[PDB]
Amino acid sequence: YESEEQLQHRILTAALEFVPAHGWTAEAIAEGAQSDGSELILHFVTQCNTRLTRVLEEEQKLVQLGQAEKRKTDQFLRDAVETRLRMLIPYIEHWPRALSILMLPHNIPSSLSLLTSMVDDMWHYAGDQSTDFNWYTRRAMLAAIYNTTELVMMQDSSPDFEDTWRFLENRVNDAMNMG
Amino acid sequence: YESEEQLQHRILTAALEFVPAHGWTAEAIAEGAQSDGSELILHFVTQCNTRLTRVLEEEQKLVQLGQAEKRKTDQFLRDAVETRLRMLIPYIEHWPRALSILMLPHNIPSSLSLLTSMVDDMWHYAGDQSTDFNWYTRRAMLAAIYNTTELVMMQDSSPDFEDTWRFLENRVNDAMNMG
Amino acid sequence: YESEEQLQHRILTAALEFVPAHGWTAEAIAEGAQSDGSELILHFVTQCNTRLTRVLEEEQKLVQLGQAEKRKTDQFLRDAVETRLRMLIPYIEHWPRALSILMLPHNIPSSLSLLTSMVDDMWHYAGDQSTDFNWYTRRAMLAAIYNTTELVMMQDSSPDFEDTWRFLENRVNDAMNMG
Amino acid sequence: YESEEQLQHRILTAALEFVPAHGWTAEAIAEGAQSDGSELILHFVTQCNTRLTRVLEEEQKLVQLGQAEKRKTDQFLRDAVETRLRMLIPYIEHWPRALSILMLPHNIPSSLSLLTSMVDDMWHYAGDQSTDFNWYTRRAMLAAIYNTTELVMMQDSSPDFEDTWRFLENRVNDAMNMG
Amino acid sequence: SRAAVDRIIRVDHAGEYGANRIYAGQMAVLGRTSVGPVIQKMWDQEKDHLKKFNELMVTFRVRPTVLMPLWNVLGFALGAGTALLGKEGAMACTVAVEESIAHHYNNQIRTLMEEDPEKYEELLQLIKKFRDEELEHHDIAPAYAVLKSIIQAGCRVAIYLSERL
Amino acid sequence: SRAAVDRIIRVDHAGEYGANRIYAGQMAVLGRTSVGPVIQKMWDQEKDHLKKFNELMVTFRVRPTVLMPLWNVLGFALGAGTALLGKEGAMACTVAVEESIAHHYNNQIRTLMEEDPEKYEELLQLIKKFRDEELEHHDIAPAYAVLKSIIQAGCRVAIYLSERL
Amino acid sequence: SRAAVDRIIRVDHAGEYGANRIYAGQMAVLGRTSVGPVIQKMWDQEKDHLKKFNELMVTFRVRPTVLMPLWNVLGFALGAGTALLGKEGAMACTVAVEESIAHHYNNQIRTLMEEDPEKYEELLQLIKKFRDEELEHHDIAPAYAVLKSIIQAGCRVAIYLSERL
Amino acid sequence: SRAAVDRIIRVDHAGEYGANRIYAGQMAVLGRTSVGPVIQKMWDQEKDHLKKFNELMVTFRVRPTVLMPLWNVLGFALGAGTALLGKEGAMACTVAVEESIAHHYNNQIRTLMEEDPEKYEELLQLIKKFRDEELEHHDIAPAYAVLKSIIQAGCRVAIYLSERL
Repeated sequence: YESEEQLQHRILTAALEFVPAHGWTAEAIAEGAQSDGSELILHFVTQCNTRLTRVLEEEQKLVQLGQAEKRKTDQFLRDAVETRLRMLIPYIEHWPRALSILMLPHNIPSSLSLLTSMVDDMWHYAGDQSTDFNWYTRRAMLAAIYNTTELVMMQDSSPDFEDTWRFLENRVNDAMNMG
Repeated sequence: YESEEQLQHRILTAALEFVPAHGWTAEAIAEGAQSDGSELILHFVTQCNTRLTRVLEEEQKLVQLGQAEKRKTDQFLRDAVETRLRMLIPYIEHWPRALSILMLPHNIPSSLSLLTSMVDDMWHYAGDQSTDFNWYTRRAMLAAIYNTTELVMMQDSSPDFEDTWRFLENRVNDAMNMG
Repeated sequence: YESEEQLQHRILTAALEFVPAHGWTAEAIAEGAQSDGSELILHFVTQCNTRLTRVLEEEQKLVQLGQAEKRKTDQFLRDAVETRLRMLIPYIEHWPRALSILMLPHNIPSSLSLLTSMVDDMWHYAGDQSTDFNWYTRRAMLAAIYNTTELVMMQDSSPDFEDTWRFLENRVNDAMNMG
Repeated sequence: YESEEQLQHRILTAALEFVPAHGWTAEAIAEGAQSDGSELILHFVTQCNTRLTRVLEEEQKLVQLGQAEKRKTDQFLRDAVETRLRMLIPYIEHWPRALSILMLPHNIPSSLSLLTSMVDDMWHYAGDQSTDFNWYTRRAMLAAIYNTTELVMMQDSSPDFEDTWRFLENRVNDAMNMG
Repeated sequence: SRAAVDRIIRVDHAGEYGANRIYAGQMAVLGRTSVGPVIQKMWDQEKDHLKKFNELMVTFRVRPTVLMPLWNVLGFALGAGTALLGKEGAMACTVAVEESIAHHYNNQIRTLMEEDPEKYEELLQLIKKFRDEELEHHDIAPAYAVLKSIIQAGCRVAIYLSERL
Repeated sequence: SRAAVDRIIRVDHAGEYGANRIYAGQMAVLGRTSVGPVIQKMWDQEKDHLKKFNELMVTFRVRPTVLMPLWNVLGFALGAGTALLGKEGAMACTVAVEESIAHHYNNQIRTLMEEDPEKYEELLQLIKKFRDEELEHHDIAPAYAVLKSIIQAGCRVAIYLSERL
Repeated sequence: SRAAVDRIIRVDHAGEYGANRIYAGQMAVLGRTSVGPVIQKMWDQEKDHLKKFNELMVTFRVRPTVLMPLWNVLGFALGAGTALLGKEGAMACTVAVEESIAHHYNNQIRTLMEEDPEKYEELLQLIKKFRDEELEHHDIAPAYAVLKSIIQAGCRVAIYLSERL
Repeated sequence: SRAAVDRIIRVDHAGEYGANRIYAGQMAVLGRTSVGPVIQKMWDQEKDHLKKFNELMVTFRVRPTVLMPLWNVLGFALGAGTALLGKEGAMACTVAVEESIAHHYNNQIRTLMEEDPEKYEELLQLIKKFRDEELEHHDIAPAYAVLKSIIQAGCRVAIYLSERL
């Protein structure tokens, strides 16, 4: 009904707090009420997507007022991807398991829709204004730049993931040269 | 849209009232409004389908009483097809023109949907009760029996179209023997 | 590749000679060279198909002499399936493993082609001269009768598999009554 | 047969000498046989494609000696298209009829195959060593530049068709800047 | 509005037919063993569900899907394809198909309480009871998970294709 | 409900693009003749319509159809396929495509006044004006009445695919 | 090598079936008129051809195409679709289908004399005679020249699909 | 005859591209571990094979398959799809793809020695050496024996589509 799901939402939101204790298994979801698992991950991803949208909006409402410098498209895309990836820092230990869960042959539609919506927001808050076939290429040309970059962060050991950010540079420049 | 359609309906009906010497053109429509042109034909077909449904219903409601004997399936189908075809007797002069219009490569979906609904409302009042692949075969196995029979009525000259009805026999018997 | 494959044929033919206590694994293939394993099973199936063809042919060239009686399609199809299944009697204990191997998602084309060729060579000798859609239905209507029957022989314990043969009756009669 | 095809080829290659007087009809081929669906347009197009290939080859065998300068890609493509189009000059009267006949919904496969082979033999002598998806784009990116240009030559009246050639410039430069 | 209450009955009939067929296959292979009665009970439950949806389909004069002769060879091939890999290879098929059925029952009862919740409940209580009875025993190996997903992702295209066509 | 007001802007954009390409082809073939000006005026009308629907598509953050690179070789072929048969490509292709466009405009303006007629009319008046301007000059040979139908059927199948895909 | 001598028999059987159906339709519509006898003679010729290729297909144990139940409703719809447009359906559809048949007979008799010209001529003379009898009376309006082509393209795609599948 | 050798080079190029891409994915996921160095040798072997077949494709003026932009997202998804399941999803993907490649190399080297065995061997020795080097390390759990098969079926379907298209 209404209260059922409206409270299951709070159940999941409170359960995903102490995930560094157990993991994305079905043990922390039920134990969170004291305060597989193929829904906790989707809920976490949706929440982080919404918060990224909100942060980009709060930042855009500053450049249309003054007191906020402007910058080219490549710099903005690098900053957006860095901002979105800096949310996976506390949960970085048990992430590859959730990434495996997200790629099973029956969860690909949902995950792909979430990725498409994230990329769409990230491009629209950068001034795309394109009604052509270029609506697709650019989107795709960014999804890769995201996915690949993620597959580095889980295996990097450099201080504050600095190495990873450097990769982003050497992966977006080649894109902005018609890659 | 209420008055628009409420006047379009009366216009098409009053136009259809007299087409024995004017053809299914865009001319008798105005001659009726005083008192390609495929909309007229589609309206005529829809109205005759509705009246066939209503007649079959009024006939069925005489069986729950006990005044009408329950014929077999083949006899009922022959009688249903004869009843539906005997509505094309006044307009038999200019029918081939409307049949040509109804078969142009852009009017086939509508005409086919109307034919399917007619065949369904003709089989359902015969006690089908089938939830299988036999839902399709039977339907198809009747549509032919209709279409072909029509293509005889337009070129027959026997009294009372008697010949045509005989054909129906020699086309439904060979069908009720699993054909 | 002519004087070496003609010897691999003999390798397989001598290897499948003693498999009552060794299984279809890749060791009874080499243990037979002293005098997954899909190639062995496919070779055995092809050889039994060829021998069935030859037996049906030797039987067919016996009624042109007036020595053997004639039977309807029922008895002939029953006897064909029986004399084809009676080749799996020695290799009956290790059969379900080979049946599992034959149904993996990458061996279905080959096995299905072999089954189709067997069904064709079984129907052609029972006087089937048909060029319609009926070329398919009948074929399919027999493949089932074979497959299902096999899935009984592996789990029957009656003397000389008598039970199984009875099933065949109660599966071909209901088939030759337009089933 | 050899003699039949030889005489057919001779009739066709001798018939199109008087086409500037009758047109791409059956009358011209009958007149040429002295000494509707054409097939004559297809023969003529194949012959001109072969001659273009041969001319490009004779020109290429002059740069591997030291007598001809190697110019850029865009200039070579402009020169190739101009050379191929300067064969339709004597037949420019009755060409639109042939272009219509070549575009009927049942001659599109053959004409499209001929166009593709021409574009391939025009790109290969330009120095295109590409095994990628770029094998397609470039090819397509030239077919347009050809077809459109043709649709100007049939309606131009400037001396030496000069205007047309200018168009080619403003159609290939705009294409070489990643068109 | 009749198409909305038509597509649901059609796809439910198709899904229950497919499930009945799968259990028929698995019972045909693992018949005379120590795991017979479980498959027998599940098969009986699915036959009951099929009879209920069959009468409910005959009532509302709806159209059965045209692909039904195709789930008859693909609903029995996954009854000898699996169930020959042993017990733990057959348990991983029923769980998958029943989780798919329950997920679609949830998705189908969602869009019928938010659009019109008062012109119904002669049918909605049926869907709720069926979801409960289907999920009651769907709860009762790192590779046997993947094999489950590739079966749970087939019963989701066979539902996408069977309601439209 | 945004998908409903999305699947109409996408279809309208695709259809106006196709019509613009058809007229571009017919103008490329029959350019310097006695019929040029009519096709030029129609081409200008369609460029105006396309610019309007393009800004309207940019505003609502719509997704353009993926087949747009395919109506670019099939929207120019029927500008050299026809219009080479004399002045019967400029009177059997334009009429057909404009009748198809008007029919779909009617079909859209139907299902948008019976579902929600008050959350709109910043867009519905646009559709009505476009239908009027598209049908005003669509009104201005037994074999030339089948080419028209076989073109209208294709221009309807091409609208059946632009929305869903 | 048997697949080569199998495919040609299958294509010929399917094509002759389609032609027989087209003529059956056109005779069903234009039966009692002044054109009947021509259609009757052509129908008898095609029934003869079909019986010949049918016995030839029964002999060599070939596989009939699976689409045959589809040329039975699409080979009769072009017997009331055309032939209702007057006497220009009995002069464009027949010409188109017979030209397509003759073209494919030529294409077959080409690749059978250059690959093996001596293991045959118990069948090749049949193909030659059939091509002659099919082209003898195929020789006996700028808009109809497009209907004929749009029929010939379909009768070619059908031959292709029926030969491969 | 040139269009007969115009198909083997294209299919070999496509298959080696797919294999290179798969190994790139698996190396991107399992890079800095104790198994990375095993995949590096295979990746270098496949890059060498790809360079050889690429120069051989440039020489004979072959046409590369049109689906190449599709094996670029499906040749990398099976490099993070598998290889995230530990060193059992990696050992089961390489074995499958290499067995498929070897099977098709055998199938090609069959129909090229029985049709014309003397107009060649500037290319056939290459195929033989490649088959040997591909099968040397393809030889180096009842549930994984199904994942391997469902990967081999895909790698065998993706070769049948890359021939023609």
